[PDB]
This record gives sequence, structure tokens and C-alpha cells, in this order.
Amino acid sequence: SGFRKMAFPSGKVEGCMVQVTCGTTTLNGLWLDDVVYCPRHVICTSEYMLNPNYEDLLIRKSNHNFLVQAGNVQLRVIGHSMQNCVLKLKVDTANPKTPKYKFVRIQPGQTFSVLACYNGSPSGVYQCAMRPNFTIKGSFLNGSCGSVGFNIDYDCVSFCYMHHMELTGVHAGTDLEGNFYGPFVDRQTAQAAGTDTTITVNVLAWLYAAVINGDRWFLNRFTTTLNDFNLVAMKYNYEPLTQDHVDILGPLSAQTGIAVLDMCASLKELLQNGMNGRTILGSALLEDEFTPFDVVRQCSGVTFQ
Amino acid sequence: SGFRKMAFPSGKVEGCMVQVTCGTTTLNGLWLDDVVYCPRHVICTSEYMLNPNYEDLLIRKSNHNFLVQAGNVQLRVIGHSMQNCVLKLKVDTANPKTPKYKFVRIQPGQTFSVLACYNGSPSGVYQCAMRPNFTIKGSFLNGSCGSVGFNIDYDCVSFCYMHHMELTGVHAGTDLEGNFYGPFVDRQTAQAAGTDTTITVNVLAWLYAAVINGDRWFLNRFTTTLNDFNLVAMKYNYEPLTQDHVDILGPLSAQTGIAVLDMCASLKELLQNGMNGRTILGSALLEDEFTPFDVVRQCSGVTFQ
Ligand SMILES: *C(=N)[C@H](C[C@@H]1CCNC1=O)NC(=O)[C@@H]1[C@@H]2[C@H](CN1C(=O)[C@@H](NC(=O)C(F)(F)F)C(C)(C)C)C2(C)C
Ligand SMILES: *C(=N)[C@H](C[C@@H]1CCNC1=O)NC(=O)[C@@H]1[C@@H]2[C@H](CN1C(=O)[C@@H](NC(=O)C(F)(F)F)C(C)(C)C)C2(C)C
Repeated sequence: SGFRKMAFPSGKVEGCMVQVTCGTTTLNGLWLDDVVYCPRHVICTSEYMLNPNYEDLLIRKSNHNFLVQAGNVQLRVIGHSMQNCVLKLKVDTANPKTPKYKFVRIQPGQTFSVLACYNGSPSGVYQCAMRPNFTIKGSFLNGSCGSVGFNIDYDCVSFCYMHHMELTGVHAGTDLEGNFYGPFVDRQTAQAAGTDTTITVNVLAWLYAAVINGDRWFLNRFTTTLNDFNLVAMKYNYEPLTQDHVDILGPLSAQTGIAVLDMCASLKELLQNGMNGRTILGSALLEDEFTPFDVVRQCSGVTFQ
Repeated sequence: SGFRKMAFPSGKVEGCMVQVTCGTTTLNGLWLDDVVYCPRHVICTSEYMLNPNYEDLLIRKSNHNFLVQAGNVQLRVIGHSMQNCVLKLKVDTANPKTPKYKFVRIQPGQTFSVLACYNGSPSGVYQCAMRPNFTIKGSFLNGSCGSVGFNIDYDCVSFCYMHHMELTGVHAGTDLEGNFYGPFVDRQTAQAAGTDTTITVNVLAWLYAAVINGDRWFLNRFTTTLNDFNLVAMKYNYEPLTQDHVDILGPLSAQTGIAVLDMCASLKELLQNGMNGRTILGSALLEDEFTPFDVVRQCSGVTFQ
């Protein structure tokens, strides 16, 4: 028993991190087979940090302008190209530590692990959710660009995020094909994140985790309808709940014998009256960065290798 | 910027996890050079799960009773011995993935990462603190025994924890020499954790992290004395603050220009009046599982390789 913000083991990804230097800019890259992936703004110098034309900047470079290091070994760049906002650097050596992988684009509300890196070197791992406004609430310092987000399925690493920029306290990036999450661009403009909402299906999953772990004080006997719940969710900046979400919560409903709509009636009460000085799983706020699948995984015990 | 419960990258430890089966009991072991370390209660069968004599149980075993698997490869046991509460299994092959390591015993209030494993297979990584009552608030299911806790110093893995048992919602274990943290034994008796307290130096470190990240609302102009603070800390089940703690907080005081005793005056107010519906770094409770060193590491950017 117990419940923790749990990240995926990072070993399979640590073996792919490299350092990429171009000019006076150093950041992180992802080395899979004979391609190094990294943010394209590594080719930016401070004259262009505000309104760059990346096609122009790339044509003025040659392979020898790119310093790529895997620890201490140097990798020789034999070709470069741009795919949207990422740079793909072809190198002379296929990474022997390349895991089975795929590139997936995730949806708001889904969670992943982040391997924060500096100078090609892994620094720490943490779990986070893609927010409904397409930012993540990460922890990133200067030089963290190119750090990646990932999930693990059995033996397969799904890469879903590469870090590009911080926007007033929160973080924005692309999928691994170089397409940004959200309406952001990789230059200095007046862009801000839009209004964030609370991920309702995740809050419900977390309440089920609490019941599984013995926190029952917030339950009640009343139920409610999808439409009467969503009426109250809207007033509190909670995402509306769909039939798809109810079905997703099925396994947790089955394991605890509490109906989804029953649990929604508890959530309704918590939103109207607050916690009144009680905590749930050691939190005094309603937590929305665990998916139904995170809860099953942690309250059932799925491993990977 | 940002602040997350961040764990160490786990790659160096994932390579040491093996599965150990004896009888119908399977759990995890740690394979370093040609020794596999695992909890000694793997030699327990349900007749002895309550009052075992481990010396007797061990003498009735031979090397062939121990099934050790590193993924799919089998390791041949060529010797066994007991050190306090751990079993040391000598095997015929030195682990080629053995990192530079040491065995350290940590103190209450210190943090470490836990690699939760099942059947020798890594499942997830999370960060936690050793509580003042010598338990940890972990997340562990059946079969997690032998999972280890660790820190990383530059290139060196310090192993500090091996998981043995759950006691009413919290978790207890040994250092890697087999000596239990706290007054617990590896059998079924009527043992419970003692009263827990809040780790004050860690709360102060977390308040400095908040200031570094722009949360300033709780500051005030008043200061206080060590003895007047500790007078109020006692009433709230907070650990007393020493001059050693003040010195440890020096770097954070320097970086924010707020004196430790100044920050204590803010903590004093928060304890007497509560948060009054405000949050700090996304929490509505005072967080005590970040050390001063965790905060520096995350708000300065130290890596490892
Ligand atoms: C990559 N190495 C850094 C890491 C950033 C900064 C601290 N934490 C992070 O996540 N990223 C950058 O330097 C990117 C890069 C130019 C500027 N930039 C920023 O992150 C800046 N933000 C913005 O561009 C803004 F404000 F418009 F959102 C900064 C002010 C330094 C936070 C480019 C090409 C966007
Ligand atoms: C190791 N594989 C498990 C993992 C435990 C149980 C679920 N979460 C964990 O951390 N550990 C055990 O099976 C140990 C082992 C016998 C019983 N035990 C327990 O954890 C039990 N607790 C106690 O002994 C108690 F209550 F006294 F504290 C259990 C009731 C199953 C939680 C031995 C040798 C202590």
C-alpha cells in the first residue's frame, strides 16, 4: 500500500542522451540509431534569438559546425536536416544502446516521465501531466533544452515530449516530430499560456486510489447524473466528464465497489464545501496528475523490462 | 524554474536488480560483483512466518535451494551466508554492470530515491525521506521486498535502504549491512511505528525554494530567536532547530538575502494561523521531504554520470 508520484525507470533513456554544441550554445540531444534529435534553436545566436529565419541559419552551417558528444566519445556528424522545430543530425555511429522505441503524440491529461538533463548528463526524473492548455508544470533550468518525456510499454519506450522553452513559470515543447504542443513558437514573442483547467477524470482516479488505501471520509450515499455533475464542474473550472471517462474508470469502480456516478457525488460535495481541514492521501488539495492507468499500475503492480 | 519531487536517474541501479526464489517465495535481490544481497526472510515458509529461527532455517538449506535469475540468465549460487537481516548469496559470475558504489546508513530527515521492483524487474522510481520515527512513507505491493533506496554522488551510488516489510500503511527496512532502521524485527509481532514529527530544517528549505520560485506572500518583517522558535515548534510536533541546521541553510539564505531566523518568523506565523486558503509551490500543506541539499540541487542544476 501507499501512493507516490511515481516515474518510470529511466535507464533505457539515459543511454540515449548526448550533448550537442553549435557555436556558443550547448544543449541536450536524443541519439537513436544514427540520428541525434535536438531543438532547432541550437543554431540560434543572440542576434536572431527574437525573429530568426531557421531555413537561412541552417543553410549557412556545415556538418563540422555541430559538436556532438556521447559522454566523452565524439560523434561525427555526416548530415543534417530540419523537421519542423527539431534538428535531425545524422552521425557516423549507430547508438548501440538504442531501445525499442516509438514516437507518440500525447493528449491533455495524459502523464509521462521527464528525464531532466544538462550537458548531455541525466540530472533527475519526475512525473508530470500535459495540462489542458498544452503546457507542463516542470522543473527546468538553463541548459535543459532537449530533455525528453517518455512512457514505457512493456519493453518499448514511447517518446512524447522534447523540452524547448519556459513561458512564465511553465514549460512548452514539441513531440519528437518537431510539432509544438499548443499554440507556441520557438522564438521570443509575446506568447502566454491560456487558462488552465482541472483534469476531472484524473481527480476521480485519485479518489479511487484513496479508497483503495483506506481514506474513506469523503464518501457519501448520494449519487448524481452526468449532466448535474458537469453543471457543477463548469463553475469550478473542471473539465466536463464524458461517458468515455466513466468507462475508463470501470476497473477502479469494480475493485472498490463504488459506482463512478456515486464517486462524482462525493467530488461534487468536495467542490462545494472544501476539505474542511482534512487531507486525502497526504494532500489538502484535489490532485489531478494521476491517470486511471497510473492508479491501476501503482495499486496492482505492473513492471517492465 | 519550477519545483518537483525529483528522483535520481535509476539506470545504474536497474542493472543490479535480480530475482531470488527460494521455495515458493520470490523477491528481489541486489547483485554487486559476485554477491547477491536480499532479505533473509526469503528462507521463511508460512509455518515460520511468525517466530522463525533464521540460523536453523539457513543450515537446512544448500546452494541449490536458491534460484537466482538476472532477467532470463540464471546465476549459479556457490555459497551463502547471513549478515544480520540480509542474506548474502555468492554466485559464479561478477555482475559486469556493477557501478562504483558504497553502503551508507542515512539519518532521519535525509532523502533518497527508491527503485520499486517486482520479480527482479524495475517498476517505478520515487523520492522519499527517512522519517524521524525510522519508517518511510513508500508505495510497495506484495513482492516488493529487496527493492533498494539510493543516492548518487557524482558517479558513485550510495545504497542506503533495502525494503523488508509494511507496518500499518508505512514501510520499514534495513541498511545494506542488514541492520534495521528503527526498533523493528523481521517477523510477525505486535510492532508499530512510534509518533512521527515534522522535519523542520526541511520545511525551511522548502520555503526558500518557494521564494526562489516567486512565492513570497508568507514573508514578513519580524524575526525571532532560536529559543522562541523552538518553543512554538514543540507545540506543533516540529523537530527543534539547531545551530547546525541554520548553518546548513546558509547557501539558501545567501541566494535569497533572507536570514534563516527571518524565515523562522514566517514559519512561526504559518504554524499559528495556517495558510488561510493560500498555497505554496502548489501545496496547501507545509512540505518536509526536501533537504536543503535537494533544493540547491534542483534550483542550481547539478548533474551526474
Ligand atoms: C533551453 N536550453 C532553455 C531552457 C529554458 C529557460 C529556463 N527554463 C527553461 O525551460 N530555453 C530557452 O533558452 C528558450 C529558447 C530561447 C528563449 N527561451 C526561453 O525559454 C525564454 N522564454 C521565452 O522565449 C518566452 F518568454 F517567450 F516564453 C526564457 C525567457 C529564457 C525563459 C528560445 C529559442 C525560445
Ligand atoms: C515483501 N515481499 C513484502 C512486501 C510488504 C507487504 C506489502 N507491502 C510491503 O511492503 N513483505 C512481507 O511479506 C513482510 C515479511 C513477512 C510479513 N511482512 C509484512 O510486510 C507484513 N507486515 C508485518 O509483518 C507486520 F504487520 F507485523 F508489520 C504484512 C501484514 C503482509 C504487511 C515478514 C517476514 C515481516
